[PDB]
Formats: sequence, structure tokens, C-alpha cells
Amino acid sequence: AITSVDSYLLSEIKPRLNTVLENCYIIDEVLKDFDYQTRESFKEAFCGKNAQHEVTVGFNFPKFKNNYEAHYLIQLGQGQETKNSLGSIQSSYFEATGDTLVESSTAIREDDKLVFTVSKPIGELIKVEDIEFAKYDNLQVEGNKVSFKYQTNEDYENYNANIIFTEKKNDSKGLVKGFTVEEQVTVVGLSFNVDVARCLDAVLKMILISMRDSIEEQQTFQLQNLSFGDIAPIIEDGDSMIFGRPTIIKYTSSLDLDYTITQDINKLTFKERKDWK
Amino acid sequence: FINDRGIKVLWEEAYFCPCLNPDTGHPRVDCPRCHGKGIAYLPPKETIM
Ligand SMILES: [Zn+2]
Repeated sequence: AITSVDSYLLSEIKPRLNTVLENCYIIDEVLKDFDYQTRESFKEAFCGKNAQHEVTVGFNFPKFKNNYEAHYLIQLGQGQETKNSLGSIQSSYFEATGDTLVESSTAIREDDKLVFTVSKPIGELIKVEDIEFAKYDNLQVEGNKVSFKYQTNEDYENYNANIIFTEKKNDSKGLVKGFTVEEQVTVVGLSFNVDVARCLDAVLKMILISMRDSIEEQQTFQLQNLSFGDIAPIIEDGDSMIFGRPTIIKYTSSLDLDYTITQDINKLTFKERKDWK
Repeated sequence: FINDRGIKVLWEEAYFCPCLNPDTGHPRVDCPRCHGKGIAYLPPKETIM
């Protein structure tokens, strides 16, 4: 697909940041190496459900004033294409496949089959969690349902699973044409308190490590690489300075389009014609 | 002359807050005596400026 690393990072960082900040012992583990008073002050101010201060995330160049006490500024950077395929053919498909998804589901009995229902039509099934079927189990997929023979499996009549699968758009042939790009995004934790900037740096590094395992950047946005700048005053001529430490996140990812092929051939036919010269 | 020309103001005097971290040297961000500024203020004084 076409991709937007900045919007991915914003969408991914915001919930993760919230879920760490609402959970005190996580911060208590992340900041174990800092000075005791720095740790306790940060945990008192920003952390837990009762926290009176709050962190914020957003892109650069807003028209309004931000929460300069603690704010992650996201800032789309450079990139370059790095590796190309022969013919620019990144892949080919017989059935137009969408995004990868993971969904929780439960088995149910139906007509002496077990079935799992999924919210969308299954274009491909990658894994039913914790199950490997035998041929006897007569595994079949149909529409948005996975179906599974009941006879030997009655104990599992309410078994709970996670389905990893991917959508289908439509039944069509084509070529995925495109290339790989290596692209940079900068993130900086602004604070007018230097110890807050240092803690926001630690929290961001933890978040990015945790992010490396996510499906989003396992399937796309691969090879996350981190670089770190000096701590410096971002703005120097207010009633106080504003500090931050930049980090650069670099990703390798595919830019591509679905070139559908309308041509289809369904029968050869043969004829002999005679040359009398 | 100054009392005629100046506006009434409240003046409060700066001092460094004793909440500064004895190692890092930076203010505690949760300090109630100073709201994350390193500087605490004495009670206000009425003056004209
Ligand atoms: Zn203080």
C-alpha cells in the first residue's frame, strides 16, 4: 500500500502511552535506574489514574499552544528508496487481499460442525491460535466463517481462540507493483523541566521496544532503527527555557499498488489447416 | 510623581525553592510550594510601578 509512518506512530503511541501511564508499577519498573526523587516526583505528577498532570501527543506546526509541561512532538522526516524488484513486481495474487487482522472468537456447534465466526470475509487464514488440524478434521473456510468437524472434538464445543487472518477485497488477479523505502520520523519529548524530559525519553524508548512486536510493524515498517540527539533548549527566550531530547525512528517499508489484470484465458483450442503450396 | 503615574501592582519576591533535587539540581515537578518552576515566591506586597 501507500503508507504514512507519521500517522501510524501517532495512532500507535497514544494508546500505549495512556496504558503505561495508568499503570504505576510499569513506570516504577521503567524508571528503576533514575534518582529516587526524580522517579517519585514523576510518578506522583503524571502517573496513575489520579494524575493531575497529563502528557500529550501531536504533530508539529499546530496553530494553538501546547502542554509544554510534557508533550511528544511527532515530526515527519526524510526517506529514500533502497531496494527494487525485477520488473518492480513486489508480489502477485489470485485474490485481492486486505490488511492482516487478529480477532478473538469462540467455537460453536452447528450441524455437527464446530465453527468460528469472524467479523469480515476471510481472504486467507494464517493461524487458528493453539490448534493444528489433521486431515481428518476436515478444516474448511467459507465466507467469513471457519468450520471444523465436531465428531471427535465435542470437548471443545465452547473453545476460545484467536484467529489471525486477512481480509479479501475481491476475486481478481493482479500484480503488486512497487518498491521499498527507508524513511525517518523524529520524536521529541518537550518539557520545561529537564528531569521530565529525561523521563519522557525513557518512557518513549520503552514504548518503541514494546512496539517492535506489534503486527503493524512486523508485517510493514520493518527494521526499526533508533538514533538519539543531545538534550538542548528548544526555545530559549521565554520566561523559561523549553528542553527536549530528539530521537529519530527509521523504518524500512514497501510502497506499492494493486495493478489488476483483466485479461483471463480459460480455454486453448487447436486447429489444423492444410498447406497445398 | 511615581504615585501619580504608576499603576497598582502586587509584588512578590523570588527565592530558590528548597525542593531542588540534591543530585540533579532540578525542581521536583510535583512541588506544591512552586508549581515546577525552580523559584518560590514570598507573600505578595502592594506597590505602585
Ligand atoms: Zn519547590
